[PDB]
Amino acid sequence: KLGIHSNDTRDAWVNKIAQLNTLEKAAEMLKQFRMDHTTPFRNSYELDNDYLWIEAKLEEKVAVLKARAFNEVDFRHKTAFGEDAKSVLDGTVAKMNAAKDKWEAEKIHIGFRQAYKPPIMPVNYFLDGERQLGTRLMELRNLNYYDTPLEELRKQRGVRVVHLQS
Amino acid sequence: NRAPTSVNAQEVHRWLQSFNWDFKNNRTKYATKYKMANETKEQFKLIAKEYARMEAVKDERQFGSLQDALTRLNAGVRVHPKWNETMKVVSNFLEVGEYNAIAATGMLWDSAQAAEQKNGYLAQVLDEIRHTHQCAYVNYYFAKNGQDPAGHNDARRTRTIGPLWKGMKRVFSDGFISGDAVECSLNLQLVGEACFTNPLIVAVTEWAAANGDEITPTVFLSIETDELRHMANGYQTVVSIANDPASAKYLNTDLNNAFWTQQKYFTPVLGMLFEYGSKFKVEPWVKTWDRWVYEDWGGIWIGRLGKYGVESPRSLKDAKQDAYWAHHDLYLLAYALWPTGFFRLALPDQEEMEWFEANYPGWYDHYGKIYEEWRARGCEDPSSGFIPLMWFIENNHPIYIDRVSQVPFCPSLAKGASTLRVHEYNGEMHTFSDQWGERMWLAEPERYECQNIFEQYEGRELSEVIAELHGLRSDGKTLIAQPHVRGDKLWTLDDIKRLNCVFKNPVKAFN
Amino acid sequence: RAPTSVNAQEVHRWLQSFNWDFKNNRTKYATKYKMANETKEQFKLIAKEYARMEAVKDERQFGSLQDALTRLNAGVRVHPKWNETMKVVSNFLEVGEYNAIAATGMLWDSAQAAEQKNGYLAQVLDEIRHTHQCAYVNYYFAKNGQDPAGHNDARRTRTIGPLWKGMKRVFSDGFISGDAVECSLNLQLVGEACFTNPLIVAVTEWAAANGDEITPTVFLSIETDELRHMANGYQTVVSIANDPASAKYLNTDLNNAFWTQQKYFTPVLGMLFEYGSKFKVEPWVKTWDRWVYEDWGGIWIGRLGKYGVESPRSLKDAKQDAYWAHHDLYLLAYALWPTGFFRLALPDQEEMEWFEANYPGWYDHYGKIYEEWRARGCEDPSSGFIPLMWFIENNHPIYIDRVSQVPFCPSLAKGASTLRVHEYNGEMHTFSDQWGERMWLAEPERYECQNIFEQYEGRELSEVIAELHGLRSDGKTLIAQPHVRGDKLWTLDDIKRLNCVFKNPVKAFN
Amino acid sequence: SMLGERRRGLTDPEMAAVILKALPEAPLDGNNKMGYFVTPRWKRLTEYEALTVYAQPNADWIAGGLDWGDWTQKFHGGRPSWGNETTELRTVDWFKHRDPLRRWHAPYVKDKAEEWRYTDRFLQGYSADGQIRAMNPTWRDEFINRYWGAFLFNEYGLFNAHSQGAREALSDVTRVSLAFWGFDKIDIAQMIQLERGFLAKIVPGFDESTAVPKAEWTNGEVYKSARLAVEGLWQEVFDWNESAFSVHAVYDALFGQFVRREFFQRLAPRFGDNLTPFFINQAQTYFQIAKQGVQDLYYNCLGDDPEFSDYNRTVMRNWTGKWLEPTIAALRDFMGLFAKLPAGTTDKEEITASLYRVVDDWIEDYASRIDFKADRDQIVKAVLAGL
Amino acid sequence: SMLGERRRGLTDPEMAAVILKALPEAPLDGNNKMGYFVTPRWKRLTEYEALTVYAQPNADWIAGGLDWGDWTQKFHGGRPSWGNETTELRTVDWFKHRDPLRRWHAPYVKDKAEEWRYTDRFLQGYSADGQIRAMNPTWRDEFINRYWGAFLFNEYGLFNAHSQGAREALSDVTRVSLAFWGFDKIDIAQMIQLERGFLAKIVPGFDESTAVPKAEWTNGEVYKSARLAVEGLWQEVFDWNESAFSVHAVYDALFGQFVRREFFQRLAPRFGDNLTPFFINQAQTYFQIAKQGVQDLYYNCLGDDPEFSDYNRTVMRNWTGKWLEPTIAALRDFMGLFAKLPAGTTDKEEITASLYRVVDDWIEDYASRIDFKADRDQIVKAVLAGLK
Ligand SMILES: [Br-]
Ligand SMILES: [Br-]
Ligand SMILES: [Fe+3]
Ligand SMILES: [Fe+3]
Ligand SMILES: [Fe+3]
Ligand SMILES: [Fe+3]
Repeated sequence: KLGIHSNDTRDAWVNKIAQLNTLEKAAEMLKQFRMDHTTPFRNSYELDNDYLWIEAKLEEKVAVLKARAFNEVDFRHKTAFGEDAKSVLDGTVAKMNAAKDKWEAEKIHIGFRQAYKPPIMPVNYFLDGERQLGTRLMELRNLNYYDTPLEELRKQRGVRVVHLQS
Repeated sequence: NRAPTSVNAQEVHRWLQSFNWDFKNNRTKYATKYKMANETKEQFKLIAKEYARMEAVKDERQFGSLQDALTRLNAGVRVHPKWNETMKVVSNFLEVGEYNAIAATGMLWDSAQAAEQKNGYLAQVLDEIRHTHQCAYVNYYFAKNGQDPAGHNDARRTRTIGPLWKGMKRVFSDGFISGDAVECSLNLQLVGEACFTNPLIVAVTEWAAANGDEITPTVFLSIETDELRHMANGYQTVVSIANDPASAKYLNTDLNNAFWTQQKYFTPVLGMLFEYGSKFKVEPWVKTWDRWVYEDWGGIWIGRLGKYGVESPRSLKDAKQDAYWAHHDLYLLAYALWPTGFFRLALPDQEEMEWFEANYPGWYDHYGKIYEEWRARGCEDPSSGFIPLMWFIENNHPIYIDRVSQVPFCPSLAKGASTLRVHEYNGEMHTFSDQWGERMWLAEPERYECQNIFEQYEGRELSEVIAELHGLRSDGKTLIAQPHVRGDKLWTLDDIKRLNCVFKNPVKAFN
Repeated sequence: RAPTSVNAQEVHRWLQSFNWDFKNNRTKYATKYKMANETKEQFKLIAKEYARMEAVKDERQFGSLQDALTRLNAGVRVHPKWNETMKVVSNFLEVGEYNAIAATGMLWDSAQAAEQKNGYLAQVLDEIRHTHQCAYVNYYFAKNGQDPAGHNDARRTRTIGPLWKGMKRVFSDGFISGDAVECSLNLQLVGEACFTNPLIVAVTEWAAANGDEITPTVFLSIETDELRHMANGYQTVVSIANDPASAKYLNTDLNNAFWTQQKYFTPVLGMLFEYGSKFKVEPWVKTWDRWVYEDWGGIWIGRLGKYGVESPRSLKDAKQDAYWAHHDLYLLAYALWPTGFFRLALPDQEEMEWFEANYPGWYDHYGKIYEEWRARGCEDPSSGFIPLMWFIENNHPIYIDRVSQVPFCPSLAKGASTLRVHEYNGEMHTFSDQWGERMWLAEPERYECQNIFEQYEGRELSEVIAELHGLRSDGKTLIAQPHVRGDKLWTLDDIKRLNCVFKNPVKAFN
Repeated sequence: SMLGERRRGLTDPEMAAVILKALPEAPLDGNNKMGYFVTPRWKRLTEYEALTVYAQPNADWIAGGLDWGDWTQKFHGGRPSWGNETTELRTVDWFKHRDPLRRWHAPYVKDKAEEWRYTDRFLQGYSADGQIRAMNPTWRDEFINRYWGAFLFNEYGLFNAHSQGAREALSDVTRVSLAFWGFDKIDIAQMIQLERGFLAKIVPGFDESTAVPKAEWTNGEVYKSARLAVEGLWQEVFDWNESAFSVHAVYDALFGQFVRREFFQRLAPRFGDNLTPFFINQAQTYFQIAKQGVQDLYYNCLGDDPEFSDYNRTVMRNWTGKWLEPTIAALRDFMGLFAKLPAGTTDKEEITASLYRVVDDWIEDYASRIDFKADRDQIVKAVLAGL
Repeated sequence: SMLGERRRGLTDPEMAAVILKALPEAPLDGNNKMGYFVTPRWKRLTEYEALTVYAQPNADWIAGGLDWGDWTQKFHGGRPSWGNETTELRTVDWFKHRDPLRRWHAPYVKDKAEEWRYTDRFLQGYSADGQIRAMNPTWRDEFINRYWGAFLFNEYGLFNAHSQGAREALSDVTRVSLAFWGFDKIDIAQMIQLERGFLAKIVPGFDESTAVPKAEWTNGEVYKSARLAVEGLWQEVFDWNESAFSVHAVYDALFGQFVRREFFQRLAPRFGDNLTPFFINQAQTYFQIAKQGVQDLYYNCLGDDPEFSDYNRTVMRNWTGKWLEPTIAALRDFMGLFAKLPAGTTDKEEITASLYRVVDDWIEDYASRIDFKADRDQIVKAVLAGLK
């Protein structure tokens, strides 16, 4: 079974997810999944074709478990890990505002998404975070956007130049 | 005084600017490098009630024509086969642009702080909903009254099978809503609409009339009457941020990126639309493009915004140099991959080749002969067991997908751009076709992770992908897509399965 | 608190009770019948729902006209002959729609039951819509067509010609002057049910064949309203079927109404279809038989049998006089072309073959005459020849029936050639059939309409035309023409130079 | 089939070629304006005028007619289809009239259709919003059901008064306006019943039957003189102009405006009834619309006729006096209804204020137009003597 | 020229014949129904559904999407164009929602246009009929101009609360309904100003300037908590569903309905004001129309979701509690307005009864749908404390 919308990888993960019946275990697995399979900094591209769909299924499980374990106030203001959402947002924004360059800034923003994307952090705080973190990242990235020659940019990004044609 | 009195829109609008009030958290919820001025005004002094009336009047005329006279004239049928197919793509792809523009202007409405500027974007929000439903109606009408409903009736799901759809989403979906609100406004309004959409919409109605299609002119001409307000929104976006120090630092960069993004896809796809998607021609794309992008937009329109620090996109020259053969190079690929579409394609006929060669010297020696070869191989015949892809395999001409624009390119065969950059980053391979998109990726890796068709379909047999994504007619056997536009000898799923073509990721050959 | 409202039927349910009894609660119009005050109506409408259903139709219609049709230049790409034909069809129908307003207003006054009044009322409003629709057709062809003259002023230029008089008898006066019931039979039972309803659709058929998409758009919309009028006509008979006066007077008013309507439409409609077009749809003789004989005379009238309604006694007579009627009339219409507000054309070769194929004997009579006139130069202003001169030369008097106003030429006609002339208290009267003769003999004061020869007597042709504004914008060229080409149009001077003077044909019997 | 069997000259290659080949190089007349010969009331000819003026085939012996000769068929006896003998009023041209709102059929049904649909939407919102909860039960079950309902027979009677005029009107412009005045009248009558049918659906024991309100109209005392005047304006007048003038410029302008505006529109709100005013809003919007047309015809055209100015004013002054008395009586009888209201609903100081509004508005819009000298105090006094 | 220069394929003989010759003998597929693959909510697929469902290009990783793969271009940082991360609510399919009134753009502007033109006709009739004469001057210059006028800012704020939703909605059917709910709110705010402008034209000395109503809104007491609630709903809520749900199923359903229906619609008539009720009728019609859509989305589709019913109700119950407190505060401050009225206008019993009507309607139409345990007398007593 190798379909686009339905396949063995997806079925397998649906089972792994059906076995998460505790918020701490499920939330930890979601965060681990994001470190392993999302963003250009993912530990591996083996799940490239299904990680988006699988992540959603894992999110569904974490949300359901969090709503059942948390009282109303914590559901609104605490991350699935028990952290105060506002504190995390403010601390991350502070780190972002102190970022020395665009390279540090991108690590902060991307890392924040991998660690706190919604089922983890309440949506309100998370999107407030997107608002502030994204602003600074762009401000640093778009300044003198074309000054660095491609030859040197490839080096800064740290890609392995496999082939060039012109 | 007991005389008949009332109140009009302008009279209420006079006080709309004062509707917004100050409070600590009264600020946009979206990330942005720019600051839209608090006192920005809007050109059209509309209120909800009057907006609805002026659009209602337009709908009446439009739907009246469609349901009555045009239906009585069998206007849905009496259109050239090639154009009936072209409209499946033009109307549905445009539909997604209209739709995302809804979210796009909702985001700009959120960004604007002056009530009048918010109100201006609001009108566009409602207009793009109207346009979404209008484009939907065109496919709806052709499906119900045309010579071939397949594709017109399910494009929303059958468009997902092909690679041309990916590029459309970049410029007309994601490009409209993902990024700095201002960057989005440039892709949508200052570039998208002002440069391509406004002129394109009228051109389509002319090419449509030429091919016997009076349905599209009826709808698209109505859509066009709304665009003036959107041009004004794009213009006001620039005005609203012009006096902010950030503007001098970032405006031209976002504008240059937006320009390259839009043209990268439309330069080759539109020319493919007009020249290869019609029997009767109206004008050569080469000249049409230079007049639109260079003179009209890149000269006059952009020039008017020079007083706000707006400069001509630095990538304009590269765009022009790459433009000449772009659409010819791409149709070779679209036709070669015909089984992945939701429309029927036809090879240039004898008469057409003369035009191409006449308008593009050197066309025949390259594309002409190739097409002649494919037809000789039996590309139009189901019993041949041949699809142009095979020819690419046999001649070792790999087709790559630009990681950023999603535009397919075959550098070893193109007469236009032949550049190819292949990078490896953290376990993943990436292929680029130009220096502008490469920079975008190098600087913004996490913005461009779109899986291409080869990556997703890798190891899959062609007919399997087609069947899984419902690329079949109601008989459950005949393919929606076809390599010819005739009514007989239509390829079936079995005809493709027998070819046993399997997808492979071209980038894996690199070590 | 569920969302609730009230529809038309829910209010209409109590409409019959709206009327109340009192001394002078009776119709103000003379009539021999009594419409039962318990009579119901088929459609349970109220003003507001009526307005909505018509508004929706208007929307589509005006939408097509203002948009797609105008972009297609539909007002222009129509055969010249049809552009001319619609000047007459739309304007002449317009007066029928207009008088139908007053007629149903009179029937509304006649009906005593609130529902029956409501039925007629819906038609009062429909006929107003049809008046404006026919007006819009001429208005549109005037605005965007190949020849606005006539379309732009038919309301006054139609008064020049004789055919307009006959139209007023069947679509104006016949609709409003007389017993309310007689009027109802002329308008609804006969006019609409037998002719109008079928006519309107056939017109859209001939229009389509000739490139005209404007008329179908408007006329097909008008057609959607007719079911209500058929119902009103039908309910009119049901309303008086129980009154004893019915068994004594109904069938006579019906017969007179039938003869009245067919007398004009049999010749005029066939003329407009076969001679006012290039492309033909169907031979009028075939159409007529199906329409008048089968559908109406048989199927439709048959359903009213239980109410004591019988097929007009003058039916057989009508069928006999019908065969050549329209062919005979066009000769006169063309011979008198300068009195029109439209341009006429003689049959081309293909048409003559079509006429002969469908009407054996056509060429030897009409065909040869037309070729004679054309070779003589009837289409060329420099010839100094107008076909009327040919009638004079060959002693073929043209009379106007005192009752129907229909022109007829007994000595030349291939159809009916009966002629009765009488004198009464110093006035002469010419009749073309026994039915119209009886009508006059019994009701002399109902028919005193002066004919064109009586009014124009002693006047020079170009003088009548000039006085009544039968000219184009240049103030010199005639609106009317003996051909439909764009060159060599006749001018007032081309007519004046001939010195044609009107004479009262009846005085020859003095 | 896909193409159909019928060939159309606009799209069929063969037929279209023939048509195109017969077309002239350019229009055969540059005057593409239908109705160009009509004298514009305003700056430029309006679509309303072009499509309406001169549709009526009158001959020159009917002031304004452009045709000639007698009618082709007349009534047994000799009465003309249309003629000067059907009305006392005279003019230099019956086609002078112009509806200030310029309503031909299309605009007319468009507006009424909008009102119908918004009305349905309103009722759906009102019921869902539970607004009926704040309406006074007695005002609802007694004054709206019985007295407002009874008034539908008044408006219905005024509607019917237009039938003869629909037949006798001497011009297209006048016939169209007349028809629309009467059609709006039955619409109102139907809206009154609509409201009672609406109440029946949302108020359990409410009976929509017209039994009650009808008996009130046919036998009550409150509307007795109202019904008598209506029965007369309708069936006793055989002059289409006296009918239209007397109904809109005398009776309904006085009695009607008082009942609709000064009674139900003014008091209903005090009983938590926003439902009835919703429909009265239409009746008043309609009244004010018709008024502009009534004024243009009888004053701008006839009353100010270049040749029969004095003459017509005399006839209208005569008519004004003739029906002003039956109208005064109607108001008087109606005054009895106040005594039936709950204590504290209103005082004589208020009603007097409303009566003077009706009268002063009348003299302002109608009475002073034909130089009819009416005494506001005497009129108000005669009416006010019915409490 | 008379014929023009451009030749059209439908009517040009030469071109049309070329067209006709290339045509097939019959359609290449008999399924002439666009959207045939969409599961109909009702008996047969509606035009509303065919023209709307699946217009949004979502991939399958966003519940119900038919596409596949990641977006082509995302925000700096990686945020997807649209994603599950923008709302706490979860569902098996974001495309299940259906506006019960089946409103796509054409029907929507059609009805609003009818209301516009009829509004104009009404105003012209109202002015010509001199109905203004019988309106109490104080109610007019004090309550309509200042207090009804200040409410325009409330509606304007609720309109703006919809901006983020217009951008983040996860489906076409929800985006369209959402856009129309917001557009009706800006319309109402503009109708309030329209009335003030109308009054300034027929009432000598009436100032249509918004300075007074705006000062009342921004610095007065009657609307203080109402404004604080609106500022929060609009700008402190970053979850598009929390916003639409809390605005329509909590704040506007309680505060909005009380102000519009139990204060102005209820008292305006007592002061001879048939003018304001004409506009409030529109506002209530709009409220009841939106309610159907709001209920279908949050109750029928999300609250009763076959897989996330329990989860979604827990969250909405949470949001109701979060926003009920500020809503009560808003109503409580508004009670201060009754002391401003002329003596004898209304009394504590009428005020209390009207509060219970709003609260009872709310329990029935909204709270009960997610099992929120609302205590009607507790809510009313908290509000009444605001009576002076
Ligand atoms: Br393949
Ligand atoms: Br003569
Ligand atoms: Fe658009
Ligand atoms: Fe746009
Ligand atoms: Fe008619
Ligand atoms: Fe009729």
